Amino acid sequence: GMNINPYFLFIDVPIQAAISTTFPYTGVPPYSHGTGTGYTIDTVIRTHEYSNKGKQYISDVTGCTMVDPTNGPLPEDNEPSAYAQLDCVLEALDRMDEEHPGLFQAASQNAMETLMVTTVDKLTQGRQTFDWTVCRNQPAATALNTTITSFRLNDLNGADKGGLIPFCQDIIDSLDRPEMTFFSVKNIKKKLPAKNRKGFLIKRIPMKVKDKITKVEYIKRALSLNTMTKDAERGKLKRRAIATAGIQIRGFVLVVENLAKNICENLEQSGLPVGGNEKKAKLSNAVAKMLSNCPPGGISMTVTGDNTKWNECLNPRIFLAMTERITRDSPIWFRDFCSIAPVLFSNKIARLGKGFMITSKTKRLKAQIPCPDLFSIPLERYNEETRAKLKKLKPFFNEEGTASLSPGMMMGMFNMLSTVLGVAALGIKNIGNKEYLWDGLQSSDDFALFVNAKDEETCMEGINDFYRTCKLLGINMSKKKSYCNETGMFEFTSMFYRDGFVSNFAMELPSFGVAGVNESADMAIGMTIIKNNMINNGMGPATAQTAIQLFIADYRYTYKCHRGDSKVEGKRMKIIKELWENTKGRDGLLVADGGPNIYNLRNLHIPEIVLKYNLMDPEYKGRLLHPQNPFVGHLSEADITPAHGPVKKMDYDAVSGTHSWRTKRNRSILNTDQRNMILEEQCYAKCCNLFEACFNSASYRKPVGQHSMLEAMAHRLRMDARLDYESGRMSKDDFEKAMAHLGEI
Amino acid sequence: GMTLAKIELLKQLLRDNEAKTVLKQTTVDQYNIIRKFNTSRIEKNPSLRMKWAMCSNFPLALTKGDMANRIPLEYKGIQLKTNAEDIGTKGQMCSIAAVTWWNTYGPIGDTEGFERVYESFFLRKMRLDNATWGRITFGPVERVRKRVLLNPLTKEMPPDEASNVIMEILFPKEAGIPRESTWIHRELIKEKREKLKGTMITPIVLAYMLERELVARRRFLPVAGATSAEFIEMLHCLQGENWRQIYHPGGNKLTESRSQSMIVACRKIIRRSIVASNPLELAVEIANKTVIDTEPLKSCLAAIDGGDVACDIIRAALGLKIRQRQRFGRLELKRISGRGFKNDEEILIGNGTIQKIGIWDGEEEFHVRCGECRGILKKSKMKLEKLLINSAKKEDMRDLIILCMVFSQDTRMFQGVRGEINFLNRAGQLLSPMYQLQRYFLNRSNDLFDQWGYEESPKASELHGINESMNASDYTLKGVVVTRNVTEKVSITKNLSLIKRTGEVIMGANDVSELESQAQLMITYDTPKMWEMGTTKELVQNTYQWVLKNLVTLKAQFLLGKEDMFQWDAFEAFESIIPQKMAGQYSGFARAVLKQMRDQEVMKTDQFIKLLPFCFSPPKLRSNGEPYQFLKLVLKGGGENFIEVRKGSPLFSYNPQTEVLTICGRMMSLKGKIEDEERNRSMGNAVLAGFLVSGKYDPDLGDFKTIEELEKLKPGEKANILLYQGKPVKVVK
Amino acid sequence: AIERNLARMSPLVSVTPKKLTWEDLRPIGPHIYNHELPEVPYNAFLLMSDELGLANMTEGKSKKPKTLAKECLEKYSTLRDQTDPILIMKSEKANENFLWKLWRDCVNTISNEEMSNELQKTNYAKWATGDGLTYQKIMKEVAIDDETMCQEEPKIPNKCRVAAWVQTEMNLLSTLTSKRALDLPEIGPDVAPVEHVGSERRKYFVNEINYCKASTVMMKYVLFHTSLLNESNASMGKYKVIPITNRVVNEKGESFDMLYGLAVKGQSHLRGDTDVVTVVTFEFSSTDPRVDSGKWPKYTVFRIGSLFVSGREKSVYLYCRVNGTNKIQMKWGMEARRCLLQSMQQMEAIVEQESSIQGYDMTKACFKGDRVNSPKTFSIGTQEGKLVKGSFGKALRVIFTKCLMHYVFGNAQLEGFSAESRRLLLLIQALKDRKGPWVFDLEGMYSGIEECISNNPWVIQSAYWFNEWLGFEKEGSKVLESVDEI
RNA sequence: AGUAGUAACAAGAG
RNA sequence: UAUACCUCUGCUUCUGCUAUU
RNA sequence: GAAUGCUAUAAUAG
Repeated sequence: GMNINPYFLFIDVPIQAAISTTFPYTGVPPYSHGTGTGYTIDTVIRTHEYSNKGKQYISDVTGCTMVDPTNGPLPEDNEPSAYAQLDCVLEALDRMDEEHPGLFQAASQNAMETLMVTTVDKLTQGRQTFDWTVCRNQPAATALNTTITSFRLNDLNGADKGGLIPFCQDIIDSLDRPEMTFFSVKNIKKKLPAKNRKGFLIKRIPMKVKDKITKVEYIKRALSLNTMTKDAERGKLKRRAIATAGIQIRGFVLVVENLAKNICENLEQSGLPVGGNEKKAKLSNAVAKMLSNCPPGGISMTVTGDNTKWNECLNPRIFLAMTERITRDSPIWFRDFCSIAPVLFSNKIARLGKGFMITSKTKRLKAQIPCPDLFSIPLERYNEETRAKLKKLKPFFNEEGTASLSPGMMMGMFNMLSTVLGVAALGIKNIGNKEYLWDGLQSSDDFALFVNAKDEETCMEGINDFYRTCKLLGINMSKKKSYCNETGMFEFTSMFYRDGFVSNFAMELPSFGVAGVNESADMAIGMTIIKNNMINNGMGPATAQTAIQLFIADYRYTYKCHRGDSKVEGKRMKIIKELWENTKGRDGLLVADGGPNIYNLRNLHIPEIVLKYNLMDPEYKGRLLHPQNPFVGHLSEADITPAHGPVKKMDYDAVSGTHSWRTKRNRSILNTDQRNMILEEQCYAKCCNLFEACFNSASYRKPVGQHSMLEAMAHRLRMDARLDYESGRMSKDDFEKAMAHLGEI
Repeated sequence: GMTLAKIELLKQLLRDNEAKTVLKQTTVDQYNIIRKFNTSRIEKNPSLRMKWAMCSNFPLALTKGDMANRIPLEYKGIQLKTNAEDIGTKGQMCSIAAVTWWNTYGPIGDTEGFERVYESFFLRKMRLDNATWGRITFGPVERVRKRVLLNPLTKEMPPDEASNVIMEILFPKEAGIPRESTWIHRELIKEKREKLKGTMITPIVLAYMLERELVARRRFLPVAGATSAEFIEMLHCLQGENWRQIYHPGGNKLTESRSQSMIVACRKIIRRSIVASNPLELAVEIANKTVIDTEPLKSCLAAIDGGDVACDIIRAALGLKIRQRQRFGRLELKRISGRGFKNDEEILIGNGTIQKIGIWDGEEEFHVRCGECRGILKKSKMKLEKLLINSAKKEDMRDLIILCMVFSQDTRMFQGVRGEINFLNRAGQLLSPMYQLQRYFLNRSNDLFDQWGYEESPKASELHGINESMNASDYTLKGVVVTRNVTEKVSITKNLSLIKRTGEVIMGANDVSELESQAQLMITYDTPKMWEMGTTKELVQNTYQWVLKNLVTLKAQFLLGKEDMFQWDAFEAFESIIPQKMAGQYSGFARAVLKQMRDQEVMKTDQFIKLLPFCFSPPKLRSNGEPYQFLKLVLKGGGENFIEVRKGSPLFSYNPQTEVLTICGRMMSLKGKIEDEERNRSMGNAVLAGFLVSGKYDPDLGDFKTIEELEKLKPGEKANILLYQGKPVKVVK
Repeated sequence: AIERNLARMSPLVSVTPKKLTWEDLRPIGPHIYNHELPEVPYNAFLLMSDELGLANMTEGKSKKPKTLAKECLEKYSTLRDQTDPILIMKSEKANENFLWKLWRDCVNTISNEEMSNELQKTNYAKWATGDGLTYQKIMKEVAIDDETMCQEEPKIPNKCRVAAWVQTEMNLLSTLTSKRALDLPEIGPDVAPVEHVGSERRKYFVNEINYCKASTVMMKYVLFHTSLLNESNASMGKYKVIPITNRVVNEKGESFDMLYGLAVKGQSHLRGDTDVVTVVTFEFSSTDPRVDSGKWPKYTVFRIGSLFVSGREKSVYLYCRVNGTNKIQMKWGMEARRCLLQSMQQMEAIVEQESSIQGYDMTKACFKGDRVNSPKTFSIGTQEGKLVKGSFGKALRVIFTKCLMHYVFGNAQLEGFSAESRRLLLLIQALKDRKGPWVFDLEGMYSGIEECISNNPWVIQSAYWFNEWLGFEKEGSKVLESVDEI
C-alpha cells in the first residue's frame, strides 16, 4: 500500500515556515509527582560539583559549609565551570561602560529615586513566598503581614513609616536581635451556653502565643529557600527543581533588578524587558543593521545559542561585584543597599523539601521520611540512585534538614542582572585584534551571537574565543544544544527567523480554551484571544471563525449551557429550556442563558451584553443586570462583612451581570488545623470592609497615611455626623447617640 | 443617614479585642497589605478547576442578603442552593442552575442610566454598526510593529491627572489637594457627574469605566496604513500579511487625523510621480482618485487649512490655493520671507552626546501663533535673530517663546539640554529629535531661560519686554520683544516646482520630506496599479510577480528588440524604491549582464528575472565606457531591503533543486519556465558585466578580487571570483 | 585581563566546531530497528482505527446516555444477549471470569428499566477498579525501625521497536469517510467580505477534515472525556457504567448514534490533578487480535458474534482493558477540539500565501483547481521506496491526524523528542538552504533526542519517519552537489 | 491490577 | 474503647522569578 | 508632521 509520512510536508514547505507542526501543544504538559527532594539534592550536588575546585571554608555566622569558586583555577575541560575571574568581569563591565557612556550612574540614579518612593505594599504582589514564622510557604501579602506583626514584637516599627527603605533597615537590623519572637496560634477549649441537653457546648477558640528563636535559627530562616518542582514545563523529558525565597530577601531583590532593568532597556542587544511586538520590532531592526553592516565579500554567521547550567554556575559574589561597579558614583548608603541582595544569596540555605517515601510491597505500607531524619535509616534502604545523592550531599547537609548552598543562583531572580552579564560578554566584540567581529542578542540564558568575518574558518576562531570568554564570566555555552549557520535564519527564545521572524500559531494555542474565571469573563477572554491571534499569531479568517465555534462548544459543555432550542438533557438545561419558551427576544439571550451565538470576526471586541442589549426582553435584562443581585455582591445596612477580595483591573471588557459570579472557596481547610486562619481572615476583612464603608475611594485608589486606621475612621464619621446634623439629614436624638458612641473611642 | 449605622457598627467591631488592636496598630498605608491577606493558594490551573467545579452540586457562593433569600431552595426537583454557608462570602452556596433561575423567574431590577454608564462600549458597537465595508484585496502587505492606541478616549490625560478627575466625579470628599488639573477638566467633571447622577451601579465599576475612557491604552501592534484608534480596534479585520480589507468606521473622525493622513498620501504620490516623465501628469492622475477613508484628497486639501510642502504641491497640481501655513505641534507658522534648506548635521547636545538633526539654512520670517497669543519670528541657521510677540494669556505667551526658541534650532537651546532625553525608543526606533526637544523644554523651561541669556528691554512706542516670570520687566531674553498690535497667483511645472509670476520658486519636489510614515486613516487609491505607492517589499514583490506572469512575452521580446521592453510601468514604479543616486549605475550594470546573456548565449532565467526591473533608469557607465560592477543592489528602507547579484538575498533567492523562486517569503515555481541546458550552465557569466567563465580557481592567479580590482582589469585578463560559499569560478574580461 | 586569562587558559577548552555534512547525520534512534526488543504495544485510552460503532438512527434530538445505549443494544440484540465467553486473547495479569462478568453487568445494567447506571461493588468490579490497592500510611518512627521497608527503584519506560500498526493508524485515520461527527455551533451572519471569504474557506477546510476518520475518533475522545469527568466529580463514591457514545451524520443528512462500547468508572475521590481514577473499557471491533498479537498485550478479547460489514459477515470482538485517567487528561480531552485549529491555520497560511502571488482567492484553486491554476499537490508518502504526491485535502488531513496523535500519545517523551528533534530539523533546513551549517557536539545533540525514544508509539514511528524522510532529502541534495562547478 | 514513569495515585480525615 | 452502615473533604500533599502589561 | 510608557487570575517565553 501507500505509507503516509508527515515529515514529507518539509519537502514542499521549509521547516521554519511550518514550525507550528513541530509543537505538540494539543497534548498534555508534563507534571511531577510526590517529592522534589531528589531533584533538589541533584541541584545542590551539581552546583557544588561545578565549584568543587574553589575555596571551601566554614561560615562563622551559620556554621555552614561554604564553597567559593570565584577567582578560582581556570577549567581544563568543557564541563560546566563557575570559576569566573573578577578582573575579566570588571574589564567586560568597563568596556560596556565605555560604549554606553554614563548609563550606570543614570540607572543607579533612577533606581535610587524609585526606592525612595517605593512603599512596603510593593511586596504584596508575588505569588507564594516563604514565611519564616511558620516555616512554610504563604501568599506574598500574608508573608509580609506575618513578618510585620512579628517585627513589632521585637520593637521594629519601620514598616509603619510606609516606605520600603525603613522596613528594609528593620530586616538587616532583625539579624542583630539576640532572640526573635513571633506569634504562633494554639487552640483552647471553652464552654459556651446553648439549647443543648446538658445546656452547653465546647468550641475550640484560637489564641496567639509568643514563640522565640535564637539569633542563628532566625538568620538561617532568613537565608532559607523553600524548594518545589517545576510543573507543566513544556518540551522537556525529565523534571527540574525550583525555589521560593523569603520576604526578607525579596525586599532587596526589587532594587537590584530595577537597577539592571534600567541598564537593559538602554542596551542594543537586550531581549529583556522588551516583549512581543516591541521585542519582534527591536530584534527585526537589530538583525537588519547587523546583517547589512557585514564586510562585502565576507561571511556573516549566526550562532543559535543556549547556555546550559546557567543558574547553577553564575555566582552571587560576581553579582555583588556587578552592583559595586554600577553604583560607582552613587552615595554610600545606596552602594550598601544594593550590596545586600547578592550577599544574602551568597550565604543562602536550601530547604530539601518533603523528603523520601519508603515502602514494603509485601506489607503494603508506605511512610514519608522527613529531611531532618534523612540519615536515620541506613543508606542500603534507599534506591541506588538516591543512595549516591545522599553520600554526595553529606558534606553540605545541616542536621535541621537543610543544605548549605553558597554557590549558584538556585532561585534565580536576577534575570535582568544576569542578562547584563551576558550582554557585557557580547560587548567585547573581538580578542587580540583578529580578523573577526562578534555581537549578538541576549534574553537571560538564551543568546544569538552574530559573527562577521573573512571566512567561516575565521568565524569559528571567533566563536571559539567567545566560548572561552564566557567561561571567564561563569557562562557555559551549551555545545550540545547550540548550533551555527550562515546569517539569514536562526532561533532566539522560540522565535524562528527565516529572512524575518515567522508565525508560530501552535505555541499559544493552549490559550484558546475556557479561561476558568467565570461565564461572563471567559466569553470576553475567548473572543479577545481569537481577535489578538488574528493580528499577532497570523490566524486566517477561516481558522478564526472556527476558533469561535470550537470555543462556543467548549463553553457550552463546560458551563453546561447548550442552546435553549436543543434537546441536550441536563439539570441547568431544564430551566434554560423554560427560559427559551418564556422569552420573546431569544436573540437577546446570552449564550450562558441558552441563547444563540452572534459573534463573528468583526465584533469580537464588543461585549456580548452590549451586542445583545437592544434585542433583550425588558424583564430578562432587568434580571440579568439587577443592581442588587446576590451573585456578584454589591455594597448596601445591618452587618454585611464577608471575606471580600480587592476588585482588580482586568484587560477584558465585560459588563457586571448575574453571570459574573464567584466560586465557593476550597473547604479542605475546614479539616486541618489551618481552620484558625479563617477567623484571622474574617477579622481583617471585617476592618477593611468598614474602612471601605467609611472611605469609598479606598476601593479605587490606595489610601495614604501613617496614622491609625481607627483615628481616620473616627474623624470621618465625626465630620459626617456634624454635617448630617446641621444640614438636617440626621435628627437630635440620633446626633446625641452619634457623639456619645464616638466619645467611647 | 448611613452615618448613624456606621458609628454603631464600629462599636460592635471594637468589642472584639482582635479587631480593636488591628484598627489601632494597622496604619492607613497598611490597609493595602491586610486587604490582600487571604488563606488560599493561587489557582495555577483555573481552566481545569472550573471544568471540574461545574460538575459539583453547589460551586457558586451567594452574598448573605435578602435578595439571596428570594431564590428558592429548589425548583421542580432541582437543588438550586444549600443551607451551608461559604467560607468567603459567608452566604448560602448554590448551583449554576440558580443563575439560570434568577435570569428566568427572578426579580426585575432597574436598569436606569446603564447605557450612560457603559457609553464607551455602546459607542464601540455604534462605530461597527454605522460602518461601511469596501473590498477585500489579495496581495503582499508589509506590516510594521508600532506603538498605537487600542481604544478611542473621550479626553486623554496622564494616569495621575485622570485619577484625580475620576476622584472629583465619584468621591469628592476623599479627593485630597486640589490640583490645577481640576479646573482644566471642570466641564468634563460637571458633565459626567450629571450623567452618572441617576444610577444604582457600584461606584468601583463606574470608576474603572471612566478610567477606560480617560487613561490611554497604548501598546505595540503590527499595523499597515491605519493608526487611528477607531481603526486599531478593528485591526483584526483591516488586514493580514497577504490580504487587505477596506473599512470605514462610524460617527466622527478628527480633523487632525484627516490632516496628518492627508500629508502621508501627498508625499507617497510625489515620491512615485518623480520617476515618471511629466511627473505632474501622474501626480494629477493619482491625486484625483486618491481617497482618505471616504473623503477625496482634492476635497480634503480644499477643506483642511494646513499641511506641508507636499500638500501645497498637490494643491497646485489640482488647482487650489496653496497655504504657506506650517505646524510644529502647538506652534503654527506661515512663512512671509525666506527659503528653507534642510540639511542633516551632527548636533552636540548639552548633556554630552551627538544627535543627527536636519538644520535649516537661510534667513526666514514667519507668523508664529499659540492659541490667543501671536507674533512674528525672524531666524537663521541655528540662531534666533529676533522675535516680536503679542499680549494674551500668560501661559500661552510662555509656550510660544519656548516653541519659537526650539523651532529656531539655536545653538544655545541645544546647549541647555540637561537631563535624560531620548531620541531612540525602547524598541530602538527613531523619535523625531525636534519634536522630542519640543516636549522636553516645554516642561523644564527654567533651565532653558537661564542657559539662553538676558539684556536690556526695548524703549520704543509699544515695545516693552518681559522676563522669566512672564511680566513686564527691564531685563528680557536676547531677541524678545512684546507689542500691542497683532493669495498671490502661483503655477506648477510639469517637473513639480511652484514657480511665481516673476520666476522665483516657492517649493519643489526636492523640498518634501523623505520620511515615509504610517497614515492615521486608511488611504485608498481608486486606480488600477494602486500598489505603486506601496512599501519597498510590496513594490518589489508585485514587480517580480508581474515579470513571472509575462515571462513568456518579456523574455521573447528581449531576444528580438533590445530596449523595446525595458520601459514598463512596473519597472517605473520599481525605480522609485531605488536610491536615485545609484539607480543609473544599476541599470548600466543590469542591461550589460542581460545583453551579455543574449549575445554570448550563456543565459540564466532566474538572473534575467532578478535584474530585468533594474533596466529602466537611463544607464550611467564609468568614464572609460565599462559599466559599474556590484555585489548587492541596495534599495530604500532597512538593511534587509537589498538584492544580491551572486547569492540569494532576503528579498530574492532561487532554489535550483526544487526550481522554486522565493520573493519576500512567498514561494513561486519556475518549473516549465526553465531551459534544459541552463541547469549546469554556471552563474559566473551573468554576475559581472563584460566577464565570462574560462575554467576553475587557479592558485597562480591568487586570491579573489574585489569589485574595484575587477573594474581595474584590462580586457583579456583572467581573475578569481567567489559566487556563493564554496563555489570558486575563474573568469576573464 | 580577558586577553591575559584567555592566553593562560588550557587549549582543551574549546567549542570543537565541525562543518555539517549530510553523511554526519546518522539515523536517530538506531534501537527502534532492533528486532530483539518488543513491538511497541497499543497503549491509547480508546481504540481508533480498530473502532466499531453500532449505528442507531435516532429521532435526531438528544436523549439520555443510558437510554441511547439501551436502544442501540436493543437494535443489535444478538450481540447484547451473547452470554457465552468465547475468549480469544487474554492480558497477562487480567481475569477472564471477572472481566466478562463485568461486561455482562454493564450490558444488563444499561439494558434495565431503572434510571441509575450504578454498578454494585462486586468481587469482580472491585478487582477491575483496583479497590483498596493503595498502601496504608504509617509513622516515620515505625517505618525507620522496619528494615524490610525501603525506597523502591524508579520504574523506567522499557525500550521498544518500530510497530506497523502506528503507520497503519496514520494511514487509516487520514482517509475519507461518508460520516460527519463535528458539533460545530452557529456563528453570526457575515457582513465584512473577510467574513464571506472566511465562510467559503471554511466550507473547504472544515468539510475535508469532518469527512475523515480521524475527525470522529477525536469527537469520541472529547465527548467521552467530557462525561467521564462529569461522572468523576458528581458520582465520586459510585462505580458507574458510562457508554462510549458519539453522534454521526451521513451524506443524506440523518443522525446516527454510535455505541463503540461500554466503560466502568472506579471510585474517583480525586484531590490531586494527577490522582488516578481507574476506568475499565469494553470496546467493539472487527479487528482479529491474533493478526497483530504484539499490538494487544494490554488487552483481553472475546468473540461476541458477527455482523454485515457490507456483503461480508465480519466477526465482532470485544476488547477489554483496565485503563486509568487523571483530572488533567480528562480536561485536555475536552480541549482536543483545538486539533482543528493547529491543522487549519498551517494550511490556510499556504492558501493566503498563494493568494497574494496570484492576486485572487486561491482557496478553490488549491483543492480542486480553476480555469487559471491547476490544483496544489504535496509529497505525501512512499510506496516501495518511491515518493508519492497527494492532494491539498490529503496534506491537510495528515496534519490534523498528526495533531490528534500529539494529544492521544501526549506525554513527557513526546515533549522532549519534539523539542530536541526540532533542533536537528533546523540543521537540515540549513543544508537544504545551502547555508553551510556548523555543529559543536553533534553526539550530545543526538543524545537528547535519542533518550526520549522509549515506549511512545508516536515517537517511535516519528523516529522512523524522520529517518525515512532524511534519506530522501539526502538523495535530493545530490542534485545540488554539481551546480556552478564548471 | 492499572495508570503511569526517576515518584506517585489506586481516597483522606475526625 | 465507643458513637461510626455516622460526619467532613476533592488545587492547600510546600507550585518561584521575570517579560509580553 | 513626532510623540505621550506602563503594569492582571489565563497562556506563552526564558
